[PDB]
Amino acid sequence: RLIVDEAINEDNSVVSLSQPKMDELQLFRGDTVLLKGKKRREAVCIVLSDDTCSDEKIRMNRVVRNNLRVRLGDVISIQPCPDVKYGKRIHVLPIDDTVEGITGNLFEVYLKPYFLEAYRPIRKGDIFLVRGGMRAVEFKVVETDPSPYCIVAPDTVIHCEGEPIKREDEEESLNEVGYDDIGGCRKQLAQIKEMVELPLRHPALFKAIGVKPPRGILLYGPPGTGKTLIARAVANETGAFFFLINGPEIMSKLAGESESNLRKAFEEAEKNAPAIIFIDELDAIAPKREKTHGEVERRIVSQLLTLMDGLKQRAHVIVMAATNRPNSIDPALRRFGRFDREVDIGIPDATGRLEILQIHTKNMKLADDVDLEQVANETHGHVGADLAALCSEAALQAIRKKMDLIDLEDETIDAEVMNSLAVTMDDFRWALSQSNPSAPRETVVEVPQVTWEDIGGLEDVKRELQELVQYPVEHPDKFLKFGMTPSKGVLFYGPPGCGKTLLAKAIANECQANFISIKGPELLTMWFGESEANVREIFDKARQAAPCVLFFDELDSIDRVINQILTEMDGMSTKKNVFIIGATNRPDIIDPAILRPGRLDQLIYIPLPDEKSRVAILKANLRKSPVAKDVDLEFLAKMTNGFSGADLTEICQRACKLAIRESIESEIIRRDHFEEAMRFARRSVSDNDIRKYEMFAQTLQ
Amino acid sequence: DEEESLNEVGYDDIGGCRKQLAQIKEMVELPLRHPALFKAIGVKPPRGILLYGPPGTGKTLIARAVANETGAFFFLINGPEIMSKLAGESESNLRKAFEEAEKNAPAIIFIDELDAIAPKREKTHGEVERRIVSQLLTLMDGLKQRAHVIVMAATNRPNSIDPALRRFGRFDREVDIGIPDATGRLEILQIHTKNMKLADDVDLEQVANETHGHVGADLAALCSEAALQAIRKKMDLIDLEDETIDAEVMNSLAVTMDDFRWALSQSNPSAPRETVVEVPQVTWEDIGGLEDVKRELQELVQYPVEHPDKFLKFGMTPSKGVLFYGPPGCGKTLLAKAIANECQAN
Ligand SMILES: Nc1ncnc2c1ncn2[C@@H]1O[C@H](COP(=O)(O)OP(=O)(O)O)[C@@H](O)[C@H]1O
Ligand SMILES: Nc1ncnc2c1ncn2[C@@H]1O[C@H](COP(=O)(O)OP(=O)(O)O)[C@@H](O)[C@H]1O
Repeated sequence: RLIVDEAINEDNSVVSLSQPKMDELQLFRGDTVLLKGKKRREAVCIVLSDDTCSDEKIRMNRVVRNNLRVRLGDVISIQPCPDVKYGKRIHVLPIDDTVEGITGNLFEVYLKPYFLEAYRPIRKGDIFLVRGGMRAVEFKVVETDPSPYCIVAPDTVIHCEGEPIKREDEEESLNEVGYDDIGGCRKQLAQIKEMVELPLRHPALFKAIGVKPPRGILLYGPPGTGKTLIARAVANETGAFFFLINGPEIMSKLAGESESNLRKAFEEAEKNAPAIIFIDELDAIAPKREKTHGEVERRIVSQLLTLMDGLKQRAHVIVMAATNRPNSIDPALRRFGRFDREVDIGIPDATGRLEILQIHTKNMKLADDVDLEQVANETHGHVGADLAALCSEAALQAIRKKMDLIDLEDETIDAEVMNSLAVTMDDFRWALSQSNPSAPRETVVEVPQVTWEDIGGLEDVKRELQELVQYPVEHPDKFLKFGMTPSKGVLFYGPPGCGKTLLAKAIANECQANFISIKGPELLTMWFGESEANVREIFDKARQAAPCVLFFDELDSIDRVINQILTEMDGMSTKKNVFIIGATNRPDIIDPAILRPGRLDQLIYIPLPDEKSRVAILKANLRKSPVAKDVDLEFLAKMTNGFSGADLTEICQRACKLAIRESIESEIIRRDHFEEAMRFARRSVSDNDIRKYEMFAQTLQ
Repeated sequence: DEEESLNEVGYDDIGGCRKQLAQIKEMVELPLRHPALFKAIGVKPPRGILLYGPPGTGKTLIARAVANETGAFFFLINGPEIMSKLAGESESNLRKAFEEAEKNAPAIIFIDELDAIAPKREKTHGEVERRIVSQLLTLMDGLKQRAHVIVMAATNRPNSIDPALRRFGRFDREVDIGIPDATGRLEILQIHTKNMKLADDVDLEQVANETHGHVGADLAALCSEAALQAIRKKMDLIDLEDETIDAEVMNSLAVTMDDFRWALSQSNPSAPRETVVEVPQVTWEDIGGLEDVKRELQELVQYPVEHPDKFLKFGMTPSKGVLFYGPPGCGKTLLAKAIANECQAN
């Protein structure tokens, strides 16, 4: 009686649970349980343990729900290992269309790396796959004769007789995309699953409910974000039929039968309830422009938005919506009932780029020379499709220097050569050496990681900042119980380049919320273009990125864009626990009419860092570039009167560059470079404006 | 009836793209020259390529050369004769122009002048250009990961190319044919003039120099009306026009330098004046002085591009923007030539 969730570990034969489930039916750490399935299907799976598992919510990969032909959330009774014996005389016959003209019987190439000596058990006639060698192949069990569950021994017969047999079609392959395949976006994909599975997993419960149906969700944002595979993956989860209704073949046909194309595209599967439809790139099919100087696109999108209402409170049609940018979509299309609610997939982050690079490389059989961490760092501002392209032609470069230089080209493939082949680090460098930044440089949402000064500011800036940015997220009602709302916004002002931008990143890292980094000039360049709809769009996608904080700087550089900021900030989503923080250096050229309470009005001064704070930011700086063992951190700050964080980064950048400069200059360490770092000529410090900053400080007093 | 064979062409007939020719060969030879190897490839294929740039750069010859190199079937789907039809059968023309070579795997298709057929503008009134770009977008995706057909796309300037046509997956990584330089112009005139038998008094190298910023089609026109200036002085003055065409007396005639100057009297600026990308020919010893700035720039252009493991020894991004401020005209632009030429940078 355990309920299926999704686990982190890729491997089969893994039960990951919390300890009451293993003490409740005398299970141990090293053991095997039987998996009860529908139509008396059985699967074998070895117990492990973990900590991040909801204890009643058992969590695995796709292989056990492909074995039992079950879905996410079913009930499974548990039978331990001593039902069956050791077993021998095994032989594997795989699927024919998994391979494609492949060399040999492949069990000597694949089944011997399958033996990780953990003795993974095998049910008779079950389904399991081993990845590796540039392409995944599933291994059906056909010609084994043990006792009908077989724990695999190294003494058992690696037998290479059988041909790969024809696929039997009650089961759908794991080459079709799954949830763990789309794992790089370990984020709000989980909650959109959590708000779409209910008519899917509970069809009759939604048949007998009077809930006005959630009948459509938008996945806008950057292209190449797997949205087609998002729909395919949720269809492969819940078993609903998927039909991809793409825009250009709809608009390609002549007038009249394009409507009939929409008719078959709607009710080819309304009788196949539940089912999923998908009308991706809605900018190409549904804009609201006079650029579309015609009427066939209007006749397409009209009655599309009203015969998506073919669910007459007894059907189970559901639509995923995908497009580039939501502002170009028609708003009467976006009107409620016709279309209700919105979410963004957005761009992946570098931390998510780590596991998208991990889970894309399950087949290519990487070597041990690479580390995969430094690969994901420089590719900030790239879509995961571009990373898939990157590792794709990395594999193509790796198979390009081999297999024809050796002149192994023939009509038959050589599986052993490409299985012995592996991708390596300079292959990834060569992949980086092509035109990968075609995914452009837009705004980015990211989970922060800087934590050197995550608890607030310097002195009582800490004690106001930490309460302002994480005491609402556990104590909302305590503020109303003692009288009034939390604050709306706080002001950052003082000397520039002191790490205040990184300080807001550490603030967002402390409260475990997202970070918004909008800067001055990219809003200033579209101030001429008059695209403030994009500005409130990025504000709203920050607002639906709850929890988060919105950090903006150089607000004095704009006064119209600031005026639409003051218009949009009236609907303050404090119950969403998002926050607005504003930064500047010159506080007087901006108007004083934005300083009233209930708005951006709290005016704590951000000081220039002290000598002990200079030692602290030096300690933050030396984590990226290591320091000499002979370092006196007060000696580096003994001549600093107003040296900001930018000045110290300017010192360390040029000192490390001079060290790396003279490290190569010998014919073919850094204490002397620290010595010339504090013993150089210039000490260009803007100390004239700290008097003006204190004039403003005691103007506020 | 049969004309001169388009298949029997030299593979070195293009010479003006020998900075990009190597990697376009290196990106196309795997599905083409290795088809039985490529049907076993589980990596997602190269499915798109885009060649923009200046017009008239032999992209037809590029597609013909790579097709005749790999021996695949070649078809050229040209835009005007497929947009000349009425709606409906022009769509069927596009469908049959996609599917005649699906049975001829592996193959190449050439759908040049995409600017004429797939624009990005609000001026696109009507439905016919929408119905042409649509199902082109989806019938390229009709490859079922077993066919080996592949798009070859030629255009001019990819801003006017539609961004949904420029969709990732719909198009892959893209390259530029660029413009040939004068050093490249030397071998393209060397390979073009194998038929005219130029006189030896010229040196054919300084001829390549003053035609900087020109296309090789204009080079072909330059040698063409140079040859006509060479042969205009005979074949009717002395009247060598016999009952046949006296090919021997005109093949005996040679083109020479004043014919090249008279061909230079025509519209050489009909080439589009475009910004040139090229590894320079002015080197480091051509500029002397300001030695502190010299080794500062020298390390700045050598060690970020050739020793990045030293920069990542600490772990540190190298600097990116250096500044030149001082008196104008001293050679700040001139030292850029040397500092790009020494470290083999474009
Ligand atoms: N979060 C993610 N996890 C895994 N793969 C991803 C992710 N985001 C994007 N991809 C990859 O990007 C590609 C998107 O292909 P494409 O059809 O062009 O875009 P979309 O499916 O978004 O319309 C897919 O092949 C998918 O593997
Ligand atoms: N860089 C170059 N090197 C050699 N020949 C060139 C070059 N650029 C242009 N040409 C010549 O110009 C002609 C271009 O003709 P064509 O391919 O029909 O037009 P387009 O290049 O617009 O497709 C070719 O015959 C080719 O010989």
